Amino acid sequence: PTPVEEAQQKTIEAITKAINYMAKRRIGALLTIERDTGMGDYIETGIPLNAKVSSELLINIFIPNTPLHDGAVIMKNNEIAAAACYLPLSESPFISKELGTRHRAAVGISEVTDSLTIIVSEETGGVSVAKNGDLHRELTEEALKEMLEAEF
Amino acid sequence: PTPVEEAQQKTIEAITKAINYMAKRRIGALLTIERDTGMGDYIETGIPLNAKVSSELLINIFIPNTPLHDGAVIMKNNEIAAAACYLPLSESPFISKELGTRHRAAVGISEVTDSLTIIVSEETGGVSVAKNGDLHRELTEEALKEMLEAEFK
Ligand SMILES: CC[C@H](N)c1ccccc1O
Ligand SMILES: [Mg+2]
Repeated sequence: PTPVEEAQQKTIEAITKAINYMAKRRIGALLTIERDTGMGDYIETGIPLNAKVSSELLINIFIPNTPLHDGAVIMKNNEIAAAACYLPLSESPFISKELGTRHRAAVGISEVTDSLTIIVSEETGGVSVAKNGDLHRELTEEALKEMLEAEF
Repeated sequence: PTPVEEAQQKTIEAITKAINYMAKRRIGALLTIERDTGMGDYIETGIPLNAKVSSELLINIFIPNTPLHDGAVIMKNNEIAAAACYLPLSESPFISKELGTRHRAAVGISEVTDSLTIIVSEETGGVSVAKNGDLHRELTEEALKEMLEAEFK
């Protein structure tokens, strides 16, 4: 494939490996992938990383009770742009009432951008995605990978 | 001050803040700063980051029982080049006998490069620096700062 396509595939492999690891351990996570709507305003609220993606770095960021774990990681293409970022909280009535701030933040950013946000619940380990104002819950590993591949 | 000087001071402050946090909690850490001797061969053994330095990222890297905490962070050109890197273990018979692998790795890289390596002991939280084959132990915060400033001058 082209180098761009191979890089995308490595980035998807890194994300899915990290999400699977965190889901199994009930490590809460909030990971927004910038698409065509620029997210600079939100990136600038966090700690700048501009780091190459790896499953290892993604996992290390979200370990509970650490400086970087609260708030969103925002990725730009094949880089982790920043961690511990603010995202706006959705007021949508279609967010399950038991869900906390990570899911509301994910839906919130999905209402004002075309980004794709992945959430791992610290309560259940369930994996969800927010896109275009909708939250899709309880994703299998296969469904998440397919969503990421389709998102390119 | 110049942009480069302000950048160097910001990086020193980020390092010292992270080392203080880890020393207080007795979190083992191993952080090598590349100088004139290139360390690409050791950087290539770790996980690539090429990340901006922050105290927060340094702390998150070394949290125990995590993917990135085992091995050395190597800094180059004011960035974190890679984490979980291999460094060669010193065979020097003159390292304190109570010290283990992190300290021997720091002394080892210091024997074959002009780099400066910071170690935090997981046993005591003591802070030490390896340079030129020697280990400087039980450093105060002021002593570590002076070494970092002397190195970057
Ligand atoms: C308890 C931390 C300790 N005072 C320390 C912290 C950072 C650097 C050196 C050093 O001796
Ligand atoms: Mg369902």
